[PDB]
Amino acid sequence: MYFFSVDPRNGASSCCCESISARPGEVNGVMVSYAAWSAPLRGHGLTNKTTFEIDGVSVTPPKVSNAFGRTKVGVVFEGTLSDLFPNPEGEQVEYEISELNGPSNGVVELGANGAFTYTPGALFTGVDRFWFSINGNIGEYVISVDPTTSELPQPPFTTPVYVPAARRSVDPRTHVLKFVLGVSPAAIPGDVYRLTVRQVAIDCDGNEFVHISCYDISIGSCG
Amino acid sequence: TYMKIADYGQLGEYTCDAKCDAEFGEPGNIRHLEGKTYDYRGVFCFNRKNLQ
Repeated sequence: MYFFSVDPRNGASSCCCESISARPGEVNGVMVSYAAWSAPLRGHGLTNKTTFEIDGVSVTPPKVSNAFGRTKVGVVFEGTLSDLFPNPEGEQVEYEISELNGPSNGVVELGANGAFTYTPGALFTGVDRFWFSINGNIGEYVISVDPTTSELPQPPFTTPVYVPAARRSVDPRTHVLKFVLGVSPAAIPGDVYRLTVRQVAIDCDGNEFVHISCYDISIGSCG
Repeated sequence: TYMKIADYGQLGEYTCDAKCDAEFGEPGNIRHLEGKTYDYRGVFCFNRKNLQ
């Protein structure tokens, strides 16, 4: 669990944005203590109006593309995994399905040449993924099983680094913010993304004291 | 003349630790009122013989 003490903005307190190290696949929790900056500002403490943003300063675009799959409830799905790796050179295609990032409500049987059978779990409807690895380059294949009525929508292909929608909290009694930092198994080791957090306090009457700080999430292998 | 309690109003509620915002709250009114009365005032007349 990461912990950070934010600068108090008092005129007295490598890069400037602090560093954060993550490993592909992990989902951690981060803490920051606004006690140094918000306690002198005597008021109603913090508010649940935090705003995050993700941008990468070095991406190294991925090799294999992603794809989408569609099928109704209960009916077995079939698909190909050879079009997802347009390779510049000529080399074999070592398709592999990691038992760690496989499906969650189904099973997949990897064929001999870029073929796989996704038999979704019976009495189940929703969306399901599984992370393949075409010769080292990891990508995700998303499948949504429709509840036989019309159709299901199209999920947004979760990013390398992400902060969940609603899993954060703040304790105005002690001025501590908590959130979750998730990194998909498709992140390439070596890249660095930048996370910016805009935290806003509130006075005794209902005005605002905003605060902005940055962090450099560095996706490195082996912790 | 009578009175009409318009409302009672709120009183500062359930503060666990001192934030000092809702000290006095707000009370209501008493709204003194009034009201008059009316009258009919009709008449009629017969002469002396058409009634006799």
